[PDB]
Amino acid sequence: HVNFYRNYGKTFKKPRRPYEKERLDAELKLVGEYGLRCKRELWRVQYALSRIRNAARHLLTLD
Amino acid sequence: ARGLKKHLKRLNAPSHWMLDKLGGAFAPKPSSGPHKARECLPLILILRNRLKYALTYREVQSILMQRHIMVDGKVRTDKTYPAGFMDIISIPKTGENYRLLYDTKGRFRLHSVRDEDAKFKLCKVRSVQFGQKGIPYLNTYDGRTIRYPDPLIKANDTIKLDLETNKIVDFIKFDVGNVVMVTGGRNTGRVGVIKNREKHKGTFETIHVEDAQGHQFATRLGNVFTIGKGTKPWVSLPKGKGIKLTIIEEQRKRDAAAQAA
Amino acid sequence: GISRDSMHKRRATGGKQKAWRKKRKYELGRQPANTKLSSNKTVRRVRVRGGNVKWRALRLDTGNFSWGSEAVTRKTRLLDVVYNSSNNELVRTQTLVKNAIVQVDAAPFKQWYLTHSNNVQRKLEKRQQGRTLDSHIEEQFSGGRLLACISSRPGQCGRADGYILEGKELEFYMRKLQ
Amino acid sequence: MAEQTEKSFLKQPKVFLSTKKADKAKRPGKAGNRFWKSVGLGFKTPREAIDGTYIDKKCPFTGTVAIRGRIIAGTCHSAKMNRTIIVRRNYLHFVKKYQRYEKRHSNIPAHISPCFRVKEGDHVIIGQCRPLSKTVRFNVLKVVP
RNA sequence: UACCUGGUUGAUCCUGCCAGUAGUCAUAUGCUUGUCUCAAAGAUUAAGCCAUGCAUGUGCAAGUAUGAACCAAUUUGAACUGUGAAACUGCGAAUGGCUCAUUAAAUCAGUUAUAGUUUGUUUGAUGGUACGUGCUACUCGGAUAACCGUAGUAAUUCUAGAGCUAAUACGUGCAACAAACCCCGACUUCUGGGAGGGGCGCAUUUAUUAGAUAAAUCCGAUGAUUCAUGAUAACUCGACGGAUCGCACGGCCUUCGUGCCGGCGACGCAUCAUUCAAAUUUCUGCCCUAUCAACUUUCGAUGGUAGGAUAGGGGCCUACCAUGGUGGUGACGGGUGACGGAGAAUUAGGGUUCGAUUCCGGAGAGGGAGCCUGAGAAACGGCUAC
RNA sequence: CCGGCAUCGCGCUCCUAGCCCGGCAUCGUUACUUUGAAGAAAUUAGAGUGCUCAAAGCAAGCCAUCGCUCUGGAUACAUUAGCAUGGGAUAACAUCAUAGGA
RNA sequence: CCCGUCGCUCCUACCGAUUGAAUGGUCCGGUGAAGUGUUCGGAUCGCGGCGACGGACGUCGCG
Ligand SMILES: [Mg+2]
Ligand SMILES: [Mg+2]
Ligand SMILES: [Mg+2]
Ligand SMILES: [Mg+2]
Ligand SMILES: [Mg+2]
Ligand SMILES: [Mg+2]
Ligand SMILES: [Mg+2]
Ligand SMILES: [Mg+2]
Ligand SMILES: [Mg+2]
Ligand SMILES: [Mg+2]
Ligand SMILES: [Mg+2]
Ligand SMILES: [Mg+2]
Ligand SMILES: [Mg+2]
Ligand SMILES: [Mg+2]
Repeated sequence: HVNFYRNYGKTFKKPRRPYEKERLDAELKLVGEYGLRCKRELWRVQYALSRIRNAARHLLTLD
Repeated sequence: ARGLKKHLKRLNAPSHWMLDKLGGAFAPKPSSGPHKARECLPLILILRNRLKYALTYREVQSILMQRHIMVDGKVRTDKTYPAGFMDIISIPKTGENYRLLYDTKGRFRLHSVRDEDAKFKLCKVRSVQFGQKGIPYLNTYDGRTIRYPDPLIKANDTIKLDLETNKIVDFIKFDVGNVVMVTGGRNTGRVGVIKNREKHKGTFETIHVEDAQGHQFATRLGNVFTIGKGTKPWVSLPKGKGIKLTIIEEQRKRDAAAQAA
Repeated sequence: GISRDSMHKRRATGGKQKAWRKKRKYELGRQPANTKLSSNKTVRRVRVRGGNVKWRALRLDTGNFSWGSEAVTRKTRLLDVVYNSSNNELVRTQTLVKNAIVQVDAAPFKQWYLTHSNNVQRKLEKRQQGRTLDSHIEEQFSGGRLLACISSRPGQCGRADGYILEGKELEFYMRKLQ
Repeated sequence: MAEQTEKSFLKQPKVFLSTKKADKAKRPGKAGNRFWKSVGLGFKTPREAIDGTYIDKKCPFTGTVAIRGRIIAGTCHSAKMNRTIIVRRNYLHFVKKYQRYEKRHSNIPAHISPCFRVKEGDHVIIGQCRPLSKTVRFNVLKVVP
C-alpha cells in the first residue's frame, strides 16, 4: 500500500513544567499582543526557532 | 523464493532513475539484455520519463509497437529493454540521435549526437581467448562477442565498433596517459586521465586519475572506461565536460547566474 | 528423500542442530546404480537439474580400454572384477565402480600388436628398434587377459572405460592380488 | 613406496608414469615428471614439495586444490589429526559502550601438506580453498617455527 | 532547556527510596467532537476454525478451421476465402499477496569465493559428413480431440464404447566438399620417396600428447592451474544437426512450363559468451541464564583414502583406518510473551528500550512426510499417504 | 603549514626511469592514526523550490506567461569487520652472545 | 517508647504420604502407510516375417 510512504511530523512540543507563573505570563503576553489563538501557535514558533538555533550552534562549533 | 523474481518495487529501483517514491508501487524491472539492469536505463524511462514523449505506460507501448525507436542500429520493441552506457537511441521519424552518457552526478543523460557519430560506438573488452577450433574471440561488457579480433587487443581495452559493418574499426590500448570516464562508484561521470595504476596480487587493481582542471581522484579498474587516445577524447561530452565540482562551486554558479536574470 | 544438506549433521562443537527448514529439492540425492557386470546391457536415462540427462548404467558387458605406453584404445569385454579398494563385498557382487580392478579379454589389443611387402617391412624394421614390452604384460597376454582399472563413473555416464595397469601400478596390484 | 600405504595405489592425476620417451626437462607433470605448481600471491614453492615423494590430493603445490579468497595468519593450536591442523587466530574485539577492548579467538581448521612440518605453537599462514572436509576451508602455505 | 519539587524531624544536615512533573510512528478505554489536508487499521490471545463470492489465465499477418457458425456469397475448376466461437498445441501459473509458527553462528548484515556448479528467457557470435563401398543429398506414417452418437452413477471440469479429421502434437527419415590430417596398405624402386584404394560433423566417455626462454630464430590467459585451446586413438544402442508458418511480389527463360531464382520476417534445435538469478561459501558481529562445566563419539562425533550420490565442493552417504573436535575468550544445555536487518522512541554528550507490519533476506501454507510436471517447486488457489 | 636537501642517508637488474640525476619494489609482525575506494532505497540531517501556509511532495519557472526555452531531481552520516594509502610518537607480540653475522 | 509467645480475621507462599494428576517433547525396541529406484511379470498393441500357407492361425520381428 503506497501512500504509507508519505512523511509527516510534529511541529510543537508541550512545556516540561505545566504550571509555572513566570512562563505562563510571559506566554500570555505574546498570545495577546500578537493576537494568537492558543498556546500551540507560540510553541510551534519556539520549536522552529530551536531547530534553526541547533543548526546554527552546530555550524558555529566547527572551524 | 522458488524461482526468478519478476517485479521491481519502486523503492528498490536504482537511485539514478530518479523515480518518485509515491508514483506507484512498482518500477519497470528491466528485462535481461546487454546491460546489468542496475547500470541500465530502460526504454520506458527514456520515452515516458526523460523525453516526455509519452504520458503513461501504455503510450510507450503504442510508440514501440510502431517500430520508431532504434537502439544501437536495430529496432527494439521490448518496453523494459536495458539500454545502457554508450548506446545510441535513434528516432528516424524525427531524425534524432542520442548517445547515452553519464553526467557528473552519476545519472544517465541523452546527449544529442549527429548522424555521422551515430553509426559507431565504443565498447570495452571483457577478455580475449580461443574458442572452438582455435578461433580467437573477444568479449565486451555489453554482451557482444567478436571473433577474429586484432591479435593486439587485450582485456580491459577499448574498441570502436561501426554499427553498419558490425566489425572493429579502431581500438585504444588501456594504459597510463589516456582519457577515461568513470562508470561506477561515487566518481561515475567524471572524466580524467590515467596517471597511475597500482597492482595488487589477488585483489582489484586501482587506478589513479587526474582531471583536466587539476582535481585528483582514484577508482578501481572495473569502473574505468577509456574514451580516447592521448588527452583528446573520441566522443562528445555532455553539458559539463565530465568535471566534478563542489557544492559551493554550483552555489556560486546559481547566484552568479542570478544577477544576469 | 535422500538428501545432501548439512542440517542433520552435528555442529563441529558437537552441539545438536535444530530444524529451521524443510528439505529442498536442490539438495537431493538418489540411490546408487551398483552397475553389475552382466551380458544383458541396460543403461537407463535420468532427468536431472537443468533439464539435462545422466545415464545410469544398470548392467554393462563391454568397455573401452586404453594401453598407455602403446597409445591405443580399443573396445573389449569385461570378464570379472577381482579387487576393489573400497569394499570387498563389491568384488563378491561383481559391481563396477570407478577405480575397480577388472580382467579384460585383451584379444583386440593382441591383434593390434600383431601389427607394428618391401615398404611394409621397411617399417616393421623402423619399429622393433624400441620394442620393450616388459615381461609383466607379456605373461598376462599369454594368459589371455589384462588387468585394467576403470577410469569412468558407470552410474554417472553409463559407460565402463579405463586403462590397463602398467609399471608401478601394475606391480602394486599384482602383489595385492597375492 | 613410502606413500603407497593405503588400500589403493595412490598417484597424481594426469601424470603418465609408465611413459615411453621420458625426460628430465620438459615441464612439471610432463613425460612422467612429478607435477608441482606455484600458488601465487608471493608464496614460494617449498623444495620438499618440488622433489617430494608424498602424494596428497589436497596439497596446495602438488594437489588439485586452488588457493583463492582470504589469507589469514595465525598460530598453530593442534596437530593431532592426519594432515590437518587447528590454528588459533587471536584478535581484539572492541566494546563500544566502555570504549575498550577484549581478547577474542577463533579456531580455524586448515589442511597441512606433507611438505611442511609443524610443532604446536608455530606461526602459520593459511589461504582459503574450496571445502576440503566438513570444517576445513583453508590450506597452510607458510610455517615459521 | 545539560532543570527538578512534595513526603521520615520538635527543628537540622544527609543517605535513600516513594509520589509528582514530560514524551511515545504505543495499545486500550472514557467523555467530547464544527471545517481542510493527511492515513494506521484481527500483529499481540487462537500459525484457532471457516458458509459464500471472487483472487490465473492467455491469440498474433505469421502452429492446427470443410468438425458446427457469422459474413461475403462461385461464372458451381479452385476457396471454407473475410472474421471467428469451441478444441488440440504452446506458454504461464515457482512471480505477486499473506503471515512471523519453527529458528540464538542458525537466519541475517557488511565482506568474500566458485580454479566447486546450475541457469527457461534476453542479447552477440556461432553450426557441413545423417551415410555414399565419405568420389557434392537417397521417402513421406497412424491417431486423437472440437464434432457426431449409445450410456452409466445420487453425485463432480466422475467416467466407458463407437463414427470422422489436422499439426510447429507424436513417430520416422535424404544429407555440404579439398577430406583437410591420422592409421592401413596391392605394386613401384631402395625409398627421407611415390603410392592405387577401404574406414575419421556436433555431442558423450576414457586415455596419450602439445600447449614455448634466461642475459653473451619462443608465439593466447591468470595472483595462481595437467588453463583456454589443438592433435591422436577409440567409445555411445546420441539429447542434435528445420518434412514448419506469414505477407510481398519480380529480374530473367533452360522445356519459355507459379519456369532459373532470390528477398524481408515468425517460430524452433544445439554450443559458447552475456544478461536475469540461484545454490553452496570466507572473515567479523547477536538478548538473559553457571541453582547449565563438561559436551560429541558404537549408530558420523574430528580427520584420512577409495568410492557412490549431486548441477557441483563437502561425512552428504558407504567401506576401511586414525583418535580426534568444542570448552571460564563460557562450549553443551535452558529461557525467550525471539524471524534478522534497514530502521523506531527518547535523546546535552555517553546511553536505555523497541523493531509482527508495506523495503531487503529467510521461513510456512492445519501437523509431519513423499513426490510428479518443469529451466526453476520438495509447490499446497498441484498430487499421494498418514 | 609543507615540500626538496644537506650533517657521519645497508644496495638494486626488473614498472615508473632527469637534461652522469630525485622518488625501488620482498630477506619482524600488529594495534593506533591519516587519506581513499566500495558501500541500496526509504528513514535521518541537509541544498533548491510560495502544494495559498503547514504537515508535504519532487517539483517547477519563464516565455510575447504564442508552434517552446531553461531545467532540477544536490550533498552528507553510516560504529565493528574486510580492501588500499602515508605516519612510526604511544603500546603490544617476536628477538645478537653458540657470531650458524654481514 | 517498646519485644515475644498464645487466641481471633484475612492473604501469600513452602513441605508433603499418596508408584498423586494432566500434558508435550526426546531416546531406545517394534510395527509400518505411501511415494521413488530396482528385479521379475506380461493383460493388450504394434512390420502382424513366415510357410507364399486359407479375416483367421501359430511358428515372429523386435519394440
Ligand atoms: Mg513470494
Ligand atoms: Mg520486465
Ligand atoms: Mg541527563
Ligand atoms: Mg527515623
Ligand atoms: Mg511532622
Ligand atoms: Mg516514579
Ligand atoms: Mg573423506
Ligand atoms: Mg570425494
Ligand atoms: Mg516466534
Ligand atoms: Mg507473535
Ligand atoms: Mg517480506
Ligand atoms: Mg514454500
Ligand atoms: Mg488456520
Ligand atoms: Mg507441500
